[PDB]
Amino acid sequence: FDMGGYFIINGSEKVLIAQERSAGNIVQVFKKAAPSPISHVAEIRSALE
Amino acid sequence: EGLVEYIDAEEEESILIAMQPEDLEPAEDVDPAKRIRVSHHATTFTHCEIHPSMILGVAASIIPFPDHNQSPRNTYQSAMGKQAMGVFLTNYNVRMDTMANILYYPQKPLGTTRAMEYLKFRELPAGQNAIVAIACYSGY
Amino acid sequence: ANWPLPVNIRRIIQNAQQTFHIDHTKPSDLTIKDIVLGVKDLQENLLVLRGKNEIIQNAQRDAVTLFCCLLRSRLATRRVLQEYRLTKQAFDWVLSNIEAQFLRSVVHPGEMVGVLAAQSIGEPATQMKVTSGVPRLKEILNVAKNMKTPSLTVY
Amino acid sequence: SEGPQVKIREASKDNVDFILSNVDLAMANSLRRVMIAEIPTLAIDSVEVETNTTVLADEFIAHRLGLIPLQSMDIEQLEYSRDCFCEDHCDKCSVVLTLQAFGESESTTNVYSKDLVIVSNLMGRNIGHPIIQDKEGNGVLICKLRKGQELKLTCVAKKGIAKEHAKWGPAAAIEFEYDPWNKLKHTDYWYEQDSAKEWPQSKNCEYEDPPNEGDPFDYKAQADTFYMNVESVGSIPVDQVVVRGIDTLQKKVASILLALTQMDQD
Amino acid sequence: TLSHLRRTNTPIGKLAKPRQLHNTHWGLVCPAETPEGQACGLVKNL
Amino acid sequence: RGNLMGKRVDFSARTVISGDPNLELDQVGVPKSIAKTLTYPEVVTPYNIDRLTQLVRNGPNEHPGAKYVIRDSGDRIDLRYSKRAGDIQLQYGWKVERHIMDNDPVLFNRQPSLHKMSMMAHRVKVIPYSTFRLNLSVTSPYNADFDGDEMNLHVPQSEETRAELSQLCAVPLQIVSPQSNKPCMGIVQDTLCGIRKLTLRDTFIELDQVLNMLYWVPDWDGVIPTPAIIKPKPLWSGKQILSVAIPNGIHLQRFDEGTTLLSPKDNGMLIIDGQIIFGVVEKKTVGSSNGGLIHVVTREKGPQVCAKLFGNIQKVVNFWLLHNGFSTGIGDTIADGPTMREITETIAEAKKKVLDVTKEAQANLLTAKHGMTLRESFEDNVVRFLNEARDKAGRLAEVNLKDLNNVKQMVMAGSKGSFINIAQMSACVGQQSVEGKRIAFGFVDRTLPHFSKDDYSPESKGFVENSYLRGLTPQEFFFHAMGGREGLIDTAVKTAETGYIQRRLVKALEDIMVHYDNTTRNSLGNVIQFIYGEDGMDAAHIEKQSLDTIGGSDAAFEK
Amino acid sequence: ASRHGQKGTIGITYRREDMPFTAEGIVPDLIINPHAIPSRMTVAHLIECLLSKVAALSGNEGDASPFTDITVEGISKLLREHGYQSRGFEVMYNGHTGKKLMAQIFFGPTYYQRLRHMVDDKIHARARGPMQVLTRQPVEGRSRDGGLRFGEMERDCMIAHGAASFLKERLMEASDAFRVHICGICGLMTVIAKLNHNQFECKGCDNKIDIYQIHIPYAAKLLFQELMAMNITPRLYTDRSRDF
Amino acid sequence: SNTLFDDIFQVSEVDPGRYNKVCRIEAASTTQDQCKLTLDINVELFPVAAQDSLTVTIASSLNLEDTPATRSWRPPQAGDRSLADDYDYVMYGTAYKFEEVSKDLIAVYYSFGGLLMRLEGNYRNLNNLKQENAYLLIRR
Amino acid sequence: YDRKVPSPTGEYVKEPEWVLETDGVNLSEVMTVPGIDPTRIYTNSFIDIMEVLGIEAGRAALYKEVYNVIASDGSYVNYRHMALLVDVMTTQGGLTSVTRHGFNRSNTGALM
Amino acid sequence: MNAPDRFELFLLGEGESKLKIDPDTKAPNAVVITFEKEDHTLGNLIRAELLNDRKVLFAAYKVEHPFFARFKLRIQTTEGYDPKDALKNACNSIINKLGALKTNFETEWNLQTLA
Amino acid sequence: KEKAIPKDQRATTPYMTKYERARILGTRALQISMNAPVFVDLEGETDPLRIAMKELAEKKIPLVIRRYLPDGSFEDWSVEELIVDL
Amino acid sequence: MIVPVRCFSCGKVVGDKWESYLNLLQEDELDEGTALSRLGLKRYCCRRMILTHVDLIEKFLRYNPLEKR
Ligand SMILES: [Mg+2]
Ligand SMILES: [Zn+2]
Ligand SMILES: [Zn+2]
Ligand SMILES: [Zn+2]
Repeated sequence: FDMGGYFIINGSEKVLIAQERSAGNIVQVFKKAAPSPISHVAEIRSALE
Repeated sequence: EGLVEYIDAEEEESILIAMQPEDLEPAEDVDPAKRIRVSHHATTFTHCEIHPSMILGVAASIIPFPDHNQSPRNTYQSAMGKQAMGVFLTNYNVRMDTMANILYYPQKPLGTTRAMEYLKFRELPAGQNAIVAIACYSGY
Repeated sequence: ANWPLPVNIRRIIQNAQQTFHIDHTKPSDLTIKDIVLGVKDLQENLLVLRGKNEIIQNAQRDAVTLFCCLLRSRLATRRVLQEYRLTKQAFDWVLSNIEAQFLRSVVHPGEMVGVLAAQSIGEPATQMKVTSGVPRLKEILNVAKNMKTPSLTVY
Repeated sequence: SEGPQVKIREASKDNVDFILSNVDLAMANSLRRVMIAEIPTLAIDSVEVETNTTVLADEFIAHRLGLIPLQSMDIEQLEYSRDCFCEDHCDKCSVVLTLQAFGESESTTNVYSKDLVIVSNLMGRNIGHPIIQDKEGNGVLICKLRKGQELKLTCVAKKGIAKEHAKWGPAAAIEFEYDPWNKLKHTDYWYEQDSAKEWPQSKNCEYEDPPNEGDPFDYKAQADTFYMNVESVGSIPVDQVVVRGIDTLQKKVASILLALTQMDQD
Repeated sequence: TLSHLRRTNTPIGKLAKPRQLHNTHWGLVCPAETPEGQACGLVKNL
Repeated sequence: RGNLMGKRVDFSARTVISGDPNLELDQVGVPKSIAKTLTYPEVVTPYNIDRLTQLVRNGPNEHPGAKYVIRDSGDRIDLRYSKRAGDIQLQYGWKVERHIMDNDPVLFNRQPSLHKMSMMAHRVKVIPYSTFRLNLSVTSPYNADFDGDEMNLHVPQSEETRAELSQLCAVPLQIVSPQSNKPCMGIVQDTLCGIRKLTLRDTFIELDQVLNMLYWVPDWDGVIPTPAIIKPKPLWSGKQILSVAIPNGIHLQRFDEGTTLLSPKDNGMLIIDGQIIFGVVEKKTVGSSNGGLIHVVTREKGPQVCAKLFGNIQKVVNFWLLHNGFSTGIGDTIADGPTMREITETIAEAKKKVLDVTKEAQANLLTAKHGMTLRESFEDNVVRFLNEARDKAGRLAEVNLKDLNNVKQMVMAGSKGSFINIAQMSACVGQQSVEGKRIAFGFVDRTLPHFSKDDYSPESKGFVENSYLRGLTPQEFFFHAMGGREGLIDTAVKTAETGYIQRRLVKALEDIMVHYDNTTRNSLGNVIQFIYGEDGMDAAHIEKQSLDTIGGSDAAFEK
Repeated sequence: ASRHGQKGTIGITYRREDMPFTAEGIVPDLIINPHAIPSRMTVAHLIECLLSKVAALSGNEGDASPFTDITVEGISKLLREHGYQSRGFEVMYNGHTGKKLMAQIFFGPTYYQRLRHMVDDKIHARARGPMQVLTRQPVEGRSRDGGLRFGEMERDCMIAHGAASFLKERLMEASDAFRVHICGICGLMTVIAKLNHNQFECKGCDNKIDIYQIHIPYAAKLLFQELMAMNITPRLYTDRSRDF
Repeated sequence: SNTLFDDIFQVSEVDPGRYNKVCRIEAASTTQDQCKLTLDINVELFPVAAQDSLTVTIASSLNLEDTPATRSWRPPQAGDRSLADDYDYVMYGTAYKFEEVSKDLIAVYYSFGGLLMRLEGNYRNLNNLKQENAYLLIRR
Repeated sequence: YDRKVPSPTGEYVKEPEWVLETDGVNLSEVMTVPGIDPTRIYTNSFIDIMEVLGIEAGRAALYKEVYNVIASDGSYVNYRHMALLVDVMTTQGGLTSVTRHGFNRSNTGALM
Repeated sequence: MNAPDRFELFLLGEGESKLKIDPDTKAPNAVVITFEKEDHTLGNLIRAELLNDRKVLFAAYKVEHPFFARFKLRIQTTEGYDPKDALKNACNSIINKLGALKTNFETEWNLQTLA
Repeated sequence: KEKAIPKDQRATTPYMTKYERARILGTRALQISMNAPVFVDLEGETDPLRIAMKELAEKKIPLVIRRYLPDGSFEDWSVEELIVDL
Repeated sequence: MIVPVRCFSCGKVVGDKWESYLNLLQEDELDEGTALSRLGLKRYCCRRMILTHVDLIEKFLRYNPLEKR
């Protein structure tokens, strides 16, 4: 019944928890608050896999 | 064979999905006990859910009739299920864990869920079927 | 008209009527002079400050101005003779209780009211168009120059 | 003799059905309470383990062994270990059983309660024998073994009452009902449209006439004619459970009288 | 054990509300299984 | 903060709490093991020389017993390893550290302990088993339940604090809290539910049960009250027996909606000389409400008498409910067919009305409300219409519920539940809102990948047309889950925010105290208020009263 | 706890002859308060009990999947076909006296699970024990015979109660307590006291006759010494300089 | 002791309300046109219907010979004689209000363990009713 | 809004009145506009009240805001508790916050 | 562990008596009897039989705490009748009724054939 | 001694406060527990606290409460002369 | 792990009916309801004891003994 999917490090069963991150190589436009000289910004976190 | 299709959130934006094929797909007295279902009267469906119950996870799939419960209660149970004594594995005798709890007489629930068939809950149940009475007997 | 006040005069009257078994039919032996003087002298015994100078005496009078209004309204000549039908023995009993009850309700020196006030205001906060609830309490306890939803009420 | 009257409807080795009439509710309730919690019975109390290679823990086996029902027909001839003058246990207050099972066969071998062997001097009594109440002749499935697994242990059985531990309870569920027609108005029936239609009729309703359908409420009536069905786990005959249940209740009341007399003397 | 092996984490300067159950989560993460503490909403289950 | 303002202390214990209906208000059940470990140093005196000597003989392995003996020179003898020299002869001025016994005053606390009533002094009661035990009536000041909560216990080690704890922190003295000049303790849960049923006009008790119920009140004079009905069968009313627990000389009058002297609905309250004349006893009377029985009794007879009232009412009511019983099941959440048909049409009519406003809005003929946009005005109209539909449907379901409905009974007595609970459980869950607004379009122009783009119908934007009994559809289930997640997030964040606010307030006002000149001053002596509360009274002694002169017309004033 | 968010701790244990019983003699293995149902609105708890009752009677496995055609009325019809009340109510008898309960009890099987939290692993008490090496206060942890924190919030409540002596007792006698010698010229704890020889000296002040002893928490002594290392000199004086 | 009030009333109507054992009945005196009675009766033990004539009597004590928590109530013994023997329904309660309805009309309120009664009539017919305990005796 | 004002007979009778609710606060300028009742104008931000009417006016406004928040949820707290907190916040001639930049900047001993 | 031994429910301990009769000062000719190591089985039965006595005035019993197996019985009788004698009579009535019940059951059982 | 207000000009309340009663009872209870001469007849009492309560009721506690003022001045009030009404 | 000896609710001996229950299901092709009634388990407290039991001892027996004689 054991499903596996984990590692045994120094005799301890360790499971890698999936990490959530924002997708790269996507254009996103955001609005900024009043106390700033900038109204809109389009930011892309260019990434090559 | 082109009978099922993998779809992600990005592709979810440009498709129409029917919750069930029983009523939404066919072109279009009622039992008063049955819940009110919306047909949505759409004739351009592109996909169909395998089953709505699959939205839940491993912990929430053990809850019986989770749609008849208030949402906060369902969340709380998911946390407590992981804290219930049972049979985590059948080889606990040969394993040497820091702490382990094993129930003498685990029992499968009388009222179970189909999703529980694939979680091996019947083979490794965590709990017992107890005759419970809801009464104000002694105030304890 | 309903406001919190120290002594429950209504309960005292009820106790007097039942304790002495007021006939409710035979006329009482109270006199108009006794009732007026009785209530007037009772107001003097309601002591919160016991200084013997003008400043403290002025504060003492102000501290019981609202209570005396309740006292005079309840213990009126017609009300005592007509509504309550109190007897002379009952009337004296009622006055003594008000004096005793009032003196017991005075704040005990050494009370940590500041902690009491803070806890009394804090505990309700845990149970919580315009900002309200905890966010507004944060905006009030912290003196924020710019608040979320300023508003002006004009009559 | 003109007191509590009895009438037996169904009599069986495991179940006895009777009607208790001309008796008070307090007396009837005490009878079932005594029949459940105060009838002495023989059961395994202490287990000595010398070899346990099984997949089950020693405490797991010991708990199951205590629950095994043992014959207690001559239990009264046995003495409480607390009231006996012996170091640990003797033949006057205990019955010793031995269990020896080995996995000599390739297929799984089952250890039943019939494998328990008494190694004590019964002195002609009729107690200690495990109860066999099935067709195949086996008893309760105590444990299972595979090749190379051995189970050697010695059991000591002492008398006790279910109050100390439920394993000494000689009676299973006991049915207890009265006034099936609710003529005494001891229950307010929950209902949605019609209480009579929404509540099934008790089987005992056939033994009592229905309400006259319009007669005034009888405020002078008191509960009587109780219907009881006593079930036995097999340790003692079901009839003896009722007979011994009455005797135990009789003894308890007699003890109060004896204690009351004692204080008068002193 | 099964729930732990299918858990996901979201590291919380950001201008958004990641703790809430978004509509896009439908059929992708369990809407009920989440910690009741500071990790509420941040830790999701497939 | 971690070592000076607050520090770990000795002579303390922790364990789970449980409810004991058979324990006094000021009593706390203490496990035997905890009692043996905890000790109190008692100075040897001629009055206790015999008692203390016996404890030393018992030793530290038998409660009651002792663990140490301290001589006048400061030398401490451990009774373990000390029996080798036979018995020890005590002398005046010595100290014997002995196990805490019954009636000993101890401090009983639950964290976070946000207010003073969260730390109150109880009387020790050594009991079997591994858990603490306390009265049900004292749970509310502690904000504690028996789902697994653990609470702390502290044992004073000196006569100065022993007397201080019992004279200032005793539970009976905290009945009337000064926070809101009203009682903080009252009858609740099972006892509150039973008292409402017991005091009904239809509740009559026969002789056999009355005698047992009378004997259950410890302070019963031994006089059997005359039954309300003498013939043709002696019967006692529930009000009559409950009146035995109420001390004599207590007067209480309250008028509810439509209440009169001949209370037709048996509402209101009227107690004369401790005897209940009419009115069903419920939360408004025996609850922690202003002007109730508890508030009147404590102010009239004293805190000790009020404490006895809690036990007497609990004991008599608990015994009665034990032999009567109360339950609840699925059948209590089911409304008859005619009611469901009315509920269904109520929602259908509301949906049609929502459609009507939608069509005109799409036609552009709808004019936005002043100070609002077209869409916000349209949303307000839809939300109000749907909220009223749930309320109207809930009223229809509630009205249909019979007096024998268990859920309705609890709501009427105020023990648990409310109108909204019945409506959602039986009639309609209602609209689900996130951030105070309808379900937003997480996807592009829609809420879920099951509707069409630009859909504003009640079903699309998260209106749960079903009830919990009938179940929720998959779309409704997700939307309902979304609303719940908002509450869970709010609960977690609000707890942290409120805790910091509470700490800040206390630290700002921790040094303010009322001095012997009635002035309120801080540590520096600076005057905050020249008289506390501007009147100089204590909040615990304030009651709401009506000024008869301010109100009324001029003609009434003269008359 | 059950599978619906309902968790609780055992209040008391009763034997079979004390628990309430039905006409068939069945006694409950567990009893829960009705008051938990209304506010929490866990209808599934009642539906499961009704479904489980039918499943046990019929020897089947109930279908408790969320979105299906199963309804309470459908389950009720099956239950009534088995000779039981449709909504699951049963007539029970008081175990103490044997009399019928005026009310009928929702009676049926339900699935329950034992949680990891047991009182035997949480109960602990301390009268005296080991102290931390640094602060000389009760150690932390039940497994190490540690104490229980008397935090700042607890201090505030005692301040509100006015128990000044009790607050000192908790913070001094029930926790770290230390006696130090201070110089009357300088309020520093720099006095070398030869208690055996009854000699005191504050080198740097050239005095041996102006020494005082003060009872302060060991944490307070640690704080001032730490401030001393930071070049801040806290001077503890036993008499007022400025007028009150 | 002695009868404080005695009269014959005709039950105008009976209102069960929300109670299954207690009914409130409105009745008027047969001999006096200014006397009416409002009473709560445990119909489970003494059923009352419309158009019924009831003899209502109020007495200070049940013992026959005059003798003007008092005493511990005791179960009736064999051979006990009291006013209750001549009637069918007997109640014991306490008066708690006297109201002036008109110039000569006086209303007296009674409570028999929660069951309320109101007896209104001329000042010269209810003068004997005092603010104390009384027995209400009713005979069909 | 509905306000109870004494009737010519002498009783209290509720009559409707027209009130203007505004977004944004300009207390000094708005107060001078003709046609309004300057003796009844109220401002949500007690900061503007303090700098326009006075500390005592700010104290009354500060108490009103605190009372509304506590009473918004329906909970009731005795008057003296609210007054003491408000008085502390205005005992130095200005609105001192309950943060580290307010009461913690006073002269009350370093240890405190 | 703080679980009391199960035999403490019925076994009389050291320095403990089955009965403890004390006079009730609140009412005349009334006594309180404390039964040790007993429960509702005898309290209900004894109390019910006492209520059948015409000379008995008040009969009530209570178990103050389920933890301890002891209940208190309060008996008040008419003047000249000893409450202890009332307890004697009630216990004798129970024994006689139980004895008849045992004889009746045995005779009826002997007539049955299936068992 | 300018900080000792004369008995003729005392302005504090003549009633004992709850804190004063609590400390007086505790203060005398400790003395009783340390073998102090009890000035009240005992009809049978072993708890020092109960003995102190008996002494307070009959006004046999030889202590005076020094009530301090915010400026440092104090007033001495004997327990016997203080009214115990709370 | 193995069939309980007694019924929890009432104490009826059900540990001697596991093999009979399995035989009825397999050889006789009987449904669970009929098999339980055939075995004499009428109260649903007894029925759930045998109906809901999970036999984990068989799974454990697959592992070889730790110590062989
Ligand atoms: Mg909790
Ligand atoms: Zn022996
Ligand atoms: Zn120096
Ligand atoms: Zn069973």
